[PDB]
Amino acid sequence: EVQLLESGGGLVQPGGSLRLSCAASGFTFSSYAMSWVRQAPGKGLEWVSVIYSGGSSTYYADSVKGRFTISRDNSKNTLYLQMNSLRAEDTAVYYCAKDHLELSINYYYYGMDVWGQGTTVTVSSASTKGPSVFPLAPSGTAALGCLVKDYFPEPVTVSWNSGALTSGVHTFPAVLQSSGLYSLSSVVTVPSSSLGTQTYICNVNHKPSNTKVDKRVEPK
Amino acid sequence: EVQLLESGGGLVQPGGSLRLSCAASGFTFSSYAMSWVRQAPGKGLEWVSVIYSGGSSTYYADSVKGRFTISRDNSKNTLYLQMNSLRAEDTAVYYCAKDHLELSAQINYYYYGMDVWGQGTTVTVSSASTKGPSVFPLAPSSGGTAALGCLVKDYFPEPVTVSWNSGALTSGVHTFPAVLQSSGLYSLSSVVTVPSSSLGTQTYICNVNHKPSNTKVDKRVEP
Amino acid sequence: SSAAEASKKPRQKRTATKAYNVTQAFGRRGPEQTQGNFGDQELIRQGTDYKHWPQIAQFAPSASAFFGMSRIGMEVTPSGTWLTYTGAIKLDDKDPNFKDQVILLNKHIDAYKTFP
Amino acid sequence: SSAAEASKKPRQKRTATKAYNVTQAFGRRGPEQTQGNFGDQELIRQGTDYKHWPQIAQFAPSASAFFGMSRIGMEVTPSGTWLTYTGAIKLDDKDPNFKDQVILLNKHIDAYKTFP
Amino acid sequence: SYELTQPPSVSVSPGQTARITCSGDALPKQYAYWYQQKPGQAPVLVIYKDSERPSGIPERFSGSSSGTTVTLTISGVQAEDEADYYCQSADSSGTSHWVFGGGTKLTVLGQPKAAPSVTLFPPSSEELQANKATLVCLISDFYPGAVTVAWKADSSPVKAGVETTTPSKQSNNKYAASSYLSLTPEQWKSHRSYSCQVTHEGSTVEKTVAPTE
Amino acid sequence: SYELTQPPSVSVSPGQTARITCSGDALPKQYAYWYQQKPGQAPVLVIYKDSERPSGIPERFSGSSSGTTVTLTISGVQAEDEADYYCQSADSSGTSHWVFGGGTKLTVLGQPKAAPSVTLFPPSSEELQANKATLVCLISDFYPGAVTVAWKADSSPVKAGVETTTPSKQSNNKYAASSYLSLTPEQWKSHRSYSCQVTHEGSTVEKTVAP
Repeated sequence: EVQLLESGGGLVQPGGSLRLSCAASGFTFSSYAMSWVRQAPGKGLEWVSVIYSGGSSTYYADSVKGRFTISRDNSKNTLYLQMNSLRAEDTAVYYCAKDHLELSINYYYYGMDVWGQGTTVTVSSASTKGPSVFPLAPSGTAALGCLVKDYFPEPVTVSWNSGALTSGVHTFPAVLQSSGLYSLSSVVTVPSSSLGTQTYICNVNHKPSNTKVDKRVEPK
Repeated sequence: EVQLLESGGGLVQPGGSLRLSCAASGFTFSSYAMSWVRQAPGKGLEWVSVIYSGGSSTYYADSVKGRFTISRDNSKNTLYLQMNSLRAEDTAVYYCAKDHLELSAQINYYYYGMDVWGQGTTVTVSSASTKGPSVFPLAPSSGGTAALGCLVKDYFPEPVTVSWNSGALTSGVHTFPAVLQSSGLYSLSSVVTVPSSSLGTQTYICNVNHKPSNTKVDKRVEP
Repeated sequence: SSAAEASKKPRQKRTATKAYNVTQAFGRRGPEQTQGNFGDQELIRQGTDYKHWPQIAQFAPSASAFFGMSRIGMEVTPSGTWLTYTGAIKLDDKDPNFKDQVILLNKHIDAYKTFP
Repeated sequence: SSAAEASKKPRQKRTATKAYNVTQAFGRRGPEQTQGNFGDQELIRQGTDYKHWPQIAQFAPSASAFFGMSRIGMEVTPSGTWLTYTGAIKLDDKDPNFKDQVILLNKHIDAYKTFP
Repeated sequence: SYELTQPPSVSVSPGQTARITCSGDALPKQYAYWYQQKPGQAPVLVIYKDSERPSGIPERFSGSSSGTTVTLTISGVQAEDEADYYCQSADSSGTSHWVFGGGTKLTVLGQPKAAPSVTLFPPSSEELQANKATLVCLISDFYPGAVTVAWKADSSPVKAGVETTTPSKQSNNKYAASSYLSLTPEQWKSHRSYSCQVTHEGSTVEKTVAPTE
Repeated sequence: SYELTQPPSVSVSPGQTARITCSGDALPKQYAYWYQQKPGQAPVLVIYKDSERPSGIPERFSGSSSGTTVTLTISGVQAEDEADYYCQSADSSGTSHWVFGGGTKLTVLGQPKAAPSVTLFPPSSEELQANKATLVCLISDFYPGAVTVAWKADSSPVKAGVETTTPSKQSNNKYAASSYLSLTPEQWKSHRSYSCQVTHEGSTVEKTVAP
């Protein structure tokens, strides 16, 4: 059971600091270099930093050099990444990965065959904020909905008629605005003949801010 | 120089027949297999037939087997393709190509790609009848430029040429390639862009000539 | 067909698979100088589909290395003209895979000698 | 760097170009059994960028043909363990290009002996 | 710095052979390594040293090297093979560590093409009474999962105030997205209409709203 | 029938490496041959026997083999390398002759992206006196040479009677195409407007006419 477990990710403001850790087991940890690899949301893999087996030598990508410090505790079989002066573009999932073996010095490498499952680092100035909900009124099939604007952080749940309406309901994944806040919409397709006779209420819950808002969506 | 010169292409009706010929020079034609390769308009290359160096053995693609006959006259350095039972889908440019060399040891075949091609001859198989075109004026619709044109519609076959003012007017002239409609007839448009202030004073006449129907027509294009 | 004969790849450019095994592509294994001697029954039947083919192919030279490392000569006999090649590839005995590499290679060198 | 050393290709997997010639990739040409002997100064200098390289590479065996045609051996010595290979690639003396092939191969075989 | 170049996207049908290339000046001297990553998962090594498979990887994965280009090949590609693929290598200069290529999204087309359905909502009267205006373009039921969205003021393009999501796989395995156009209520009322134009597979489907009634 | 499979099209930028693949079951045993064809010209052999260049072909053309796939590679691709490329080989069964792949259109993108100029002409008066009506959408000066035409009848798409040409190269090295919409003289005089929408590299261009 070769395994790497990361922790320490979280939400921090720009200029803040985080300490990531990666606990290894199932292999002779002290014989291998170890690397950190990160992946910004929707971007590619970027190697970040490496420390050699004995912890004597370290190297860093230019994007993090002078701000991140990698270290290891071979007695604990744990790898660390001390992240200082965080920037918004440091937002990523940070992966722990076994690097090349070194024997005595020769270096042997057969790919990064062991990865951790990653820990998420979010660098943002956003504060917890409950959403503002606006009805998306409809005009025999019609689409009405609810706009859920400017909330932080994820997630927001949307039901319709307190869950009694489930067919035709489409809740879309949120967009992350340049403001750092999220917005999503939930649209439900219903028969036209019901628009004047059936009430349609979207129920919006945002647990982090303790907000629940019900919005009646009436036709114009 | 090595050279293949095709001839015999033309316009034929479905079920008709046509004979292509390819004259070779610059190499020992009699030592080489020869192939016909065709290309329908806008489609890919399709090998259709080969005849071996002695003219005794022939092979055909399934699409032309039983309808095309390939032959050669080594005393004339000439390759032939007799095309019978022609169909619309036989419309293509037909290429003459040098195939593998045959050496008599067991006969051995040596091939380094088709490095020698003719420039091709065009074959059109269409049931449509020859017809002169109908010309219509595309009146200029009201920063200082106006576009006026002529619609040359429902003619067969190609080509038709369009000039403006007996050819004196060339700048701003854009004659578009013809469309080939489901009816089997062509339609094209020729547009000229002129100063807007010239509209009330200068005369613009498009000259349409469809030689296959002896149709010559001048249409004034007035606002 | 003439086109199949004219475009048929020579022995050095062929690739053995399950559908075209080592015997079909390169002849039976044997002791003669122009016979191959490499491969057990499994590799012979499977070619590049063999489970451990990547670990064998790591020792095969590229076209540039083949002419770069080897001693190249030309023999002319009544049977024809031949481009001869000899060479040696050093294994890394410090590589953690070295022991497995030697076992795998010895499993196929002259494996036909023990064929039923 | 360790990453460059850890991923450095072995001798047999290298490819010689103008940016990395035959001498740098496969050592100097010479008569010793361990040395390559193939190539004139142009091929030495240009590698696979050589104008007639495709005419030479047509004789290089694929990975499957290398282990299919060649006589493979293992030499376990105090100075290391080697994969040894010997073989012959038959030319077609009836091919129209045969005479030019012999000339091209002869021009590069042991060409280092002329080098001033 | 040293860079590896791979195509951003490759599309294949099931059973066909998928090919993903990666190029870099040091690849004639340095081995390459290939990684497969599915959404929400860590990368998985599929090929090391140009052409070797880790033990758990299916035999349909293979790799080859031709000078400055390496190619990851997946024969008889399956729907399970749809993922992002990254090549990895190192400069030969010996002054840096591992570098990743930009990544290749391999799409395995397991469904016929489907144009997106577009639903465009005008700003709510409640939102306008809050001195704000948001246009909501909801895009659904398209395949493959890639669209581009353009907004128009009347017939003129607008670039400011547009926020669009990445495509997301719906329950029915078709894809969905959504775009938002932020305007001032004065802008929304000053134009005759606003339009959301969704281009999918080179063809565009549009919807238009107007400050009417 | 023995088939060779190529992708319909490959798009590159100058200096990049173009790669055109050809797949066939008999390629492990049979050589492949590559041909380059520019519009209105006969094909030209660029690679034979998988990897060899004929005399006169620039060195940036190369070829390689990997089992059932052969690849034609153009390093540092240039604008003059834009053409249709065909692979050719033969079945190993020995019952057939040469077969060509379907062909790959290689676009090189040697010019700046140019959006099309569009001019939509309504039916002429003389044509209406002849019980006919044709809308004429003239599309010019776009690059690269690929567009899609959407015909609308008051924000409603009419998909009948549309004749659209293939894009054609102009003398200024941009592209042109034309689309025709044949209607009855009553279809045209009843609708409130009529549009020609042209989509080119995402961005769109539209003109409108009305009686």
